[PDB]
Amino acid sequence: SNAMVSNVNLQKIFDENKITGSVTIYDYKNKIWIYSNEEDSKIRRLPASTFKIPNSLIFLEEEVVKDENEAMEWDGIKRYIENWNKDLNLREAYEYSALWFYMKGAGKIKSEKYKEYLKEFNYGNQIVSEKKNSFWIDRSLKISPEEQIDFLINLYEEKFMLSEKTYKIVKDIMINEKTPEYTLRGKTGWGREGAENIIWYVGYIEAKENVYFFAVRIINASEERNSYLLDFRKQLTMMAFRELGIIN
Repeated sequence: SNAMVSNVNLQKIFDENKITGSVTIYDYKNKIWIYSNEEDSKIRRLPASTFKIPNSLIFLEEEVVKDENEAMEWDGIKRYIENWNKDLNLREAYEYSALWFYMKGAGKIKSEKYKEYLKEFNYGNQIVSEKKNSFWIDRSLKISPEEQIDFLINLYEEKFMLSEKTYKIVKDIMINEKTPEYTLRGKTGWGREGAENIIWYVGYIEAKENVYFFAVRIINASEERNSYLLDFRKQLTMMAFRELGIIN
């Protein structure tokens, strides 16, 4: 059973916010791809902190931490987010997007091992630079919105060769909003390529006896507007869902 590409209101949300980029959604039960701009969905950009999804799978499978409650030791250096300035476990590091925790954990993993996971995960261009503790923020590794979704579908279906415990823990820590209507798993990331700020929100939402995988990626050239867009990316995603009838 093959997919279908759905048949303008989504592009309007971008236009009214003076942004480019796109929203891409995959309706799992019906096998429908929904694009605000199908050609943008094929363009690879750095994943930034959206990489904390695969990196969390890798940390558990490779035994960097035993589970999501095991704290990693903070080096005592004050950093600019106060929630970062303490020992953190995987659940907290994910929630707070604590780069130091993932950089420290990546030191326990060889570059060739990461390349093995990037192959298993079909993770974009699968490039690891010499910066083997930060290749997801240095523009070496790049991934498209379509590829984010395909990776997330495989995670949901548990198609990768990972243990049951790894999947169970990561699916739980990924939940960042739950109501009686829906369970949302979504992760932000952002960075800059050239003059373009790149703002991601990727994940999947369980709703309506279905699953909707999503990859929102905002392109913003305006310095003055970037902080608002960081605050707006999740609400933009929710607006797209409401426009499509996915949630009320």
